[PDB]
Amino acid sequence: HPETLVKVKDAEDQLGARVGYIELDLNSGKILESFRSEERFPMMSTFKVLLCGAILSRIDAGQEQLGRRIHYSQNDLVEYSPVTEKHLTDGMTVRELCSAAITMSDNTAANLLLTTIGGPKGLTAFLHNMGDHVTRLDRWEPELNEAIPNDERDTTTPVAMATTLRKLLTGELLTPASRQQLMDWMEADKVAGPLLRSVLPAGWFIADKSGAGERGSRGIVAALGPDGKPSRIVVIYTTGSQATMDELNRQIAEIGASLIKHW
Repeated sequence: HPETLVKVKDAEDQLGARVGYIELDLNSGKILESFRSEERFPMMSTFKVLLCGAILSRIDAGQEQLGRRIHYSQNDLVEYSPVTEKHLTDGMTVRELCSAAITMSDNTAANLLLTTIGGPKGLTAFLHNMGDHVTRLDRWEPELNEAIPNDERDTTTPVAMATTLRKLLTGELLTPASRQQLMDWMEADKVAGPLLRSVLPAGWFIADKSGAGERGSRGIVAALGPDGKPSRIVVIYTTGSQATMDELNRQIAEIGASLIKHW
């Protein structure tokens, strides 16, 4: 609805920073609304959804198993590894690592998963193969959150992310089992409290992943809908703002509140 686009521009202007928005029909793939949906933005932690999509894809093809255990050391640990720092001795399974990466945004977990598919370039290669020639990852956690102006590295567009995400949750991309798992992981997101979740009415379904980064970078990808079923995908990114984290959260939550209000 046009009134949501008004609030999107409001967030842009107030934030003093590019905001990127798209809303996509989960059923048809039809673009419902958009604003800067073809401009590149830092993917932030939102890339971890795509990462685990690639991983579930290797499982489907019998080149990986959900239950495979991986061991690592202290030296692999990077900033913000709430789950992985608690398993240096026992290791974690690929399932536990995707759960850590998606539901807890665990950084070292994301890196361990990435090593399995051949690094950032391997996730980029995977994405190419599934028909996304726009989204790219180039660096590892935490460096991929840097958001250097004009730097295309580690970016996607709202349209690319939305359509790739829609392809992973409802397409020929993954087996139904793998789709449901990715969805279930996103539904179990624990670290997007302040965003879309803050304004979501009781009874509504949400499966999401948020990110933050340097230079005021902030974003969220979500499958959401009323009556306990997702019917839409929403992608929001912003980069460049010098507003507070609270203000960034708030602007995104207000965009959510408009999209809910004008559903």
